[PDB]
Amino acid sequence: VNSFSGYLKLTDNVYIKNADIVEEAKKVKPTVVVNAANVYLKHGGGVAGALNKATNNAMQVESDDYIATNGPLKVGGSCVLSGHNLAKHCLHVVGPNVNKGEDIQLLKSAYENFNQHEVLLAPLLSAGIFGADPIHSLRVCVDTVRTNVYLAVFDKNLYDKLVSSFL
Ligand SMILES: Fc1cccc(CSc2ncnc3[nH]cnc23)c1
Repeated sequence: VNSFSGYLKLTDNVYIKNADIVEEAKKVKPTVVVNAANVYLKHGGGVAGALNKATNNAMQVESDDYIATNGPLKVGGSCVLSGHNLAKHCLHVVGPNVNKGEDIQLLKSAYENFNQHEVLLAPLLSAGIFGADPIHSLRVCVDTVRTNVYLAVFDKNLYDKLVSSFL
């Protein structure tokens, strides 16, 4: 039993809700919140810009030190950093950005990072400003993640389409 509330159950392990991931994180304080990161951990917009803003830029400060030490992530890769005031940990996951020409096949590799964590609050990877089809992202999530994932979908219209079209 966990503290996530109001989710529709899609499969044994995947759940979905129309919610703002920032407000959802502030309420649940999950062990892991997933960020829709880029390889430079530059949290300018989309989910990343919103999560970072909610931390009063502390996420960005921590991220800049991480990059200065370790260099950029790989597309499809991840790193674990602090969750600041939102969660215990933030798993920064880089899905392919279609608006940069990146291989959509890397979306499965990106979701594989979720399997290192028993429970996560997450957005749909590569959706939104990353340019991929969210219906496809949900399919890859369900077919790749085996741990318990609670997906927050900000746009109510998109949420209804994802549910109604789910196989
Ligand atoms: F549109 C809104 C309305 C309320 C709050 C936010 C910030 S969080 C966010 N931003 C972008 N994509 C997302 N997918 C899941 N959560 C998010 C955005």
